[PDB]
Amino acid sequence: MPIKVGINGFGRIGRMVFQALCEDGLLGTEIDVVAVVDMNTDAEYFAYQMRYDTVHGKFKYEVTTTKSSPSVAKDDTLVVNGHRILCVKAQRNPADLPWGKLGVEYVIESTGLFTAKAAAEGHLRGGARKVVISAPASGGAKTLVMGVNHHEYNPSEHHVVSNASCTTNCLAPIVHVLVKEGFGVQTGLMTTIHSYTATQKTVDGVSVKDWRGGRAAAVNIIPSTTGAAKAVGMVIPSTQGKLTGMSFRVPTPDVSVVDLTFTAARDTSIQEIDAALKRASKTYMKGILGYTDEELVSADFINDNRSSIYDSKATLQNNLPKERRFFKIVSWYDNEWGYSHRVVDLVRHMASKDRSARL
Amino acid sequence: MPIKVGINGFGRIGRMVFQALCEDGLLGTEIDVVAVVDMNTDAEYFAYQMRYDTVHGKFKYEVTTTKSSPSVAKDDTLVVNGHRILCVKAQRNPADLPWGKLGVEYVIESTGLFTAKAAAEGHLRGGARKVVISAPASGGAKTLVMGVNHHEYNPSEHHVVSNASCTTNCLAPIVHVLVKEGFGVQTGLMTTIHSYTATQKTVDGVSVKDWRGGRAAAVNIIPSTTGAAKAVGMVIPSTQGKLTGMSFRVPTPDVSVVDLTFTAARDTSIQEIDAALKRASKTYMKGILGYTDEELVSADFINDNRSSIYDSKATLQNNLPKERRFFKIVSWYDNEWGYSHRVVDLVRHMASKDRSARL
Amino acid sequence: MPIKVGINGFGRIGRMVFQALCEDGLLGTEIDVVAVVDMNTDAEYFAYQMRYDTVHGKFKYEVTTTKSSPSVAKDDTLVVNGHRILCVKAQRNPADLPWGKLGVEYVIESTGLFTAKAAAEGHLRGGARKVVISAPASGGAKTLVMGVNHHEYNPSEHHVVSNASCTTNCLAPIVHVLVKEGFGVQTGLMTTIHSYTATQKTVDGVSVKDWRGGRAAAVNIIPSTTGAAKAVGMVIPSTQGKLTGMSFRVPTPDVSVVDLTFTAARDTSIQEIDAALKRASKTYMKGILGYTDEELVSADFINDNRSSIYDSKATLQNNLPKERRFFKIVSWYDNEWGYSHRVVDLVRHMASKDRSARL
Amino acid sequence: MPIKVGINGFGRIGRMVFQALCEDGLLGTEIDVVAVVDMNTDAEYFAYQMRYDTVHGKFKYEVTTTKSSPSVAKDDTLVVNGHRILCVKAQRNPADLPWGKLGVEYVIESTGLFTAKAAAEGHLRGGARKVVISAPASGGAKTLVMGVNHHEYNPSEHHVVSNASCTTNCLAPIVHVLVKEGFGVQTGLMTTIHSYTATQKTVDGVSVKDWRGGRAAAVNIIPSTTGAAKAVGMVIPSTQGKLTGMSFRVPTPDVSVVDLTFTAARDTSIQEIDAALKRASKTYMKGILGYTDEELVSADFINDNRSSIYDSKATLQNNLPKERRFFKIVSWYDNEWGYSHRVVDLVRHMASKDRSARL
Ligand SMILES: C=CC(C)(C)c1cc2cc3c(cc2oc1=O)O[C@H](C(C)(C)O)C3
Repeated sequence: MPIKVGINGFGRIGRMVFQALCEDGLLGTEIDVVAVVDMNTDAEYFAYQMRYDTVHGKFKYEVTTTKSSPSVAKDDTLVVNGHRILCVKAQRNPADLPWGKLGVEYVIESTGLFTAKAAAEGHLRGGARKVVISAPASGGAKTLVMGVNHHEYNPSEHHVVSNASCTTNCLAPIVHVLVKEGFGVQTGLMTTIHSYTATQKTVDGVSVKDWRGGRAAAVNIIPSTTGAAKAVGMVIPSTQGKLTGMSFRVPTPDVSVVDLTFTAARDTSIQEIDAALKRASKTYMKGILGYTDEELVSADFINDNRSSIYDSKATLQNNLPKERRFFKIVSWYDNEWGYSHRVVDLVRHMASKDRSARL
Repeated sequence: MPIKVGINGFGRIGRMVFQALCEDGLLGTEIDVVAVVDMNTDAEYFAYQMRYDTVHGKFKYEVTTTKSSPSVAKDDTLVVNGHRILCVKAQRNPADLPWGKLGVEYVIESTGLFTAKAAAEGHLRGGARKVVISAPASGGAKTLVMGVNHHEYNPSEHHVVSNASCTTNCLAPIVHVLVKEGFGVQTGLMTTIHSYTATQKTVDGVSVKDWRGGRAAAVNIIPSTTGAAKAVGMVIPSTQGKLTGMSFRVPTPDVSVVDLTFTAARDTSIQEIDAALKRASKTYMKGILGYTDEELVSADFINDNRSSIYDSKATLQNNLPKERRFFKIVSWYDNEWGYSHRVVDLVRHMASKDRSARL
Repeated sequence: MPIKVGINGFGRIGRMVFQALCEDGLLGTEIDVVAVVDMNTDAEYFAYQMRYDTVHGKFKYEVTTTKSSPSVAKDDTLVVNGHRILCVKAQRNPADLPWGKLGVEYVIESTGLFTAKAAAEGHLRGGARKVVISAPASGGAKTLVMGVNHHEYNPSEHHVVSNASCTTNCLAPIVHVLVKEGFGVQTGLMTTIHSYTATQKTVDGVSVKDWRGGRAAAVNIIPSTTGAAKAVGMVIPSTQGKLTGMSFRVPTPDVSVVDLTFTAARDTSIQEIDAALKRASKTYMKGILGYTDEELVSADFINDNRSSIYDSKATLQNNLPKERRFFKIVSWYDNEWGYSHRVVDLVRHMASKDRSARL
Repeated sequence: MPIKVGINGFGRIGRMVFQALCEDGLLGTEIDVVAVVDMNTDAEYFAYQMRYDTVHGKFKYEVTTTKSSPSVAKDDTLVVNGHRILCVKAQRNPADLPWGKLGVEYVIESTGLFTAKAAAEGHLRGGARKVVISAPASGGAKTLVMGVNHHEYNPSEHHVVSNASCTTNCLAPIVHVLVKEGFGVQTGLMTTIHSYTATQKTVDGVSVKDWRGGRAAAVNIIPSTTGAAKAVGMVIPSTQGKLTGMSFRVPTPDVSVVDLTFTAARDTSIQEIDAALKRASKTYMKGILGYTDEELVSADFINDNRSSIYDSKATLQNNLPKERRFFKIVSWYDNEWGYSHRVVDLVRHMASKDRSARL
């Protein structure tokens, strides 16, 4: 019985994390998804939601439904590639979930409701050993970004952790290479051109806390403040205070792009920065940061499981002739997919390090 | 002048019924809107929502927000073109609204939660006299359709009424003319190509009772069943049981089209049908059934306030040469705008009638 | 002996034919694609275009480029899993094409500029033996639809043929089943809700031969006349003069749907038609007509290779209870994709019939 | 004293220039648009194009057509507010156009074919005295931006001029205030989030000069290099070589946004830049630069006739706290509409100076 995982919340977020783990060949062999929790109990509806994705395509594993015991009123178990996964109804308090009863040690917290560390602590109270929140968190709760600071994970200090946000997983790797290769970042402003999300609205509606955010998403360019760039200060502490940014939400189904403008801490050139991103992508950042030097458009990154894919041609063509300090770096991300794979990545690293803490 | 109306539901259909009421020029004069009820009190947000509409342009009446009470909090009063409108909060049960206090007889029920007649009766119990449900109603409730059967309204029998759906308001006028002109309708199947609405999702979401309906709205053609053709059978009783249809939700912001195929009861031609539609549009259906003989696309009907706009070119060019019974009729509708007007249109109707049943 | 194919026009439909072939593992076994002819000569552009597709995803095979001879400046040769394909420069006169010089016997003509039989006959003067026109043709070219009338191909008479259109290929199989099984078709009118195409415009532009068709495509529902349903009259002679239709162009990037309404020649029921279509898809229309009984939306048909995919839940839910004559049949098609696989299928049919016709 | 205008090209940009002129109430009054020149001469089609606009709504003037003479089969004259506009046939050479004959003094060159100053100088041989190119020009044509350097117009030396691009007209007013008010620009990088335009494709098409630019426009984010920021150097020579930028083409049909990142020449703050922007907009930039402090989205700028509308909240909320040198400025533009009114503003300014010159 390998790593024992539970997913709390089985909306699009939980769903895409599950399929990211099936995609990396982890189901039933490296990770056991014991259960999934949601307010919906219709397993046939979940199976359907898992089989067809308007942007990602067709799930490649068969998904059937069954009954945990012949008593049960209706199917409550999803069967994915042979593996039985139980559906459990959602609780107001995570401390009520039957984590312990189930044998689950790691909880992927994807509901979006238990983003504060002490709210998220409830899962450990219910029997779980570790919680990975699949969004930014508050109340402290180590924020960890794979390929950037994930070695700061300390098995019994960090029980409840944040995998950050999809925008921060795109930008952090770029900033990380800029700092690690010696260019440094004195000041930087980030603009993310963002595909719509599920908190947006088909037609102008009501969004009291974000007035622009409530307007019709598929026919507008909608500005929004965002915390992703300031959040990079948690994972790359030298940048606190030096970086902030904004989003413009645009009418594409998925795939987003970061437009980073920044002043380097030493004289350099867009060419040396471009060679360092490529070198990093092939070595220490492999699987987290890639680059393209082709003429790609957003559709071409769909299903890319890298966190950040540097656009070499867009970057080399639109920077200032012989500039030594003031540069623009363009990098893409499949806002839904790379992040999901990183959630799984973070869960495995933690497990690996946890098991190591017992050796 | 008088006529006291209160809109329950200040969401998108309520503000559009409200703006439909202002554009023409009835706020305060022949109609005085006194209060609006909604789950939010922010009056400042409400004014922002009224002022900017992605599809319909900018409201052309100035709107402000003053206080009404020292001691409660911010504002709660809309001031549109010199008229004060008060925002009250919503309550689980409709018989808590101060309709008598405020002195509102006619209530435009638009929240979507009180479609069952009995719930609509609640406003009666709150001091209001008559009620117009701005959606297809149930529990029994006279379904009136301006231009078709509205003049069936009985001030003594009908207190709670439903103005049907925007789709039924586009279909029933065409069908009315086919029946009234003696073309007859033996059998018919309608297809409505409908812009996406607010019950839809930007990305693949959760939609339990309509699996297709839960899929990503602005990148898909989404088929749906609809009761709008069956509803024509309640309003034009000779078609009862002979009509049905479906919907295809497509990625456009507003404006929909009815694609009606039908078998006439006797021998005709599309040219006689076409003449008869044009002739009624200029007469007995004038203001309700309009037509176009131009090369229009759905953006050309934005803000058209007819209920149904017959496309003569599309109908004449796409029918079988020499056919006598089997016909296709195409008609457009700004699903938002036209209907909004029809609600205010109905409201006046009854005011003109039910006065003269009290007087 | 691999049949030697040449593709005139290496625009979208030519590419998609090529992709369809590689996928079926035919390239270099049953078919040798010797050359693609187009106005552009840039093999590296062709390779870019083949690699990335915004709707169909990344091409899963490796594409590289080479030089036919060292002389040649830029690459003029596409290489796919070792299969070498010469990029030849288009000619205003197809008779100057070097088909004979290349040993090409079958030309797939997909530029849309040689759809007249007499113009496409220029390929034969160039050295080809047979031409398949990948659109509706004129001047008396035999029109063949796979699974419907393709056995009417006659090797000694039919040298330039038409594979009809994508819509004709979705519609025709439905009508064939109806007519073949004895339900029959007395009258019928089709509506296609179609994804926009390359002929359309991004913003309101110029289109003097289709006024509506020049308006902005991704924000409008755009009506258009269409010869698809009438063309069914050429492939299924008994339907001549009984069927016509129209199109509505909607803002989805790919995947379309036929909304057929018809009067059957005998008394039936929707249940009986539904059962026939499913049986036929499983047997004599296998590979041509598929069905679904799932809750699918347009994106779920992307890359479906069938010509027509009958929607059983949409058909069964939106028809008249107990009706015996007047019906609605819903069927999908990936307008691009199913049709390109049929082009390939027609070519193989033709090559087998030609081989049998000589010895 | 009305000036005599001719419009070369009556495609969308020429049409929007003529609509802007009309909207400013100039038609017949200050300006005699004598004729429009295009490959189409069907006056009925131009009437239809002008009457309906998917993005800008219905023309506010009535458009009818007539014939220059009785024989004129197809009408060839457009009539707005009883002003007659002759539709003349486009020529391969501007020098062969009949401007002297017609008495045209100013030609608005909008085809995009004659952006080379010496190609646009053909109009002069045709009988015109001045040419305004409604695009960036090459070959030494003087580039004039209203509100920034338009008083550099020199009647005796500038005969063929450029009104720059819609992007340059949005940026230059912003850089112009920074420089004029003493903040200065040491270096700047601009990103424009632009609406798709008529050069893009509905589906992946052919675009040998811009590989990315040939990809499906309404479902992609499409990077593109751009000359707009560097061109700011021709209008404010002090920024020569200090500015450059890029575009991301997104699937909105109109309205774009400039996201400028720059480093100021001396310490300042985002509050002082904001106050200067706002103050210039009420004074010397009035009508050219506007601002909003409301929660606006792109559709709220449709039909805004400014060149640049500074977004105060999006600017003030998304900069680095206490920053003295490194800032972001956000400004919107209706890319069609603002620029079209600037084309007319530039002709009326040239006419006043040429008028004053002769004295
Ligand atoms: C657009 C105008 C009005 C009358 C407001 C309107 C409302 C409306 C609401 C729903 C719908 C179709 C509709 O069509 C319309 O025309 O399908 C939905 C479900 C509930 C999925 O069946 C809910």
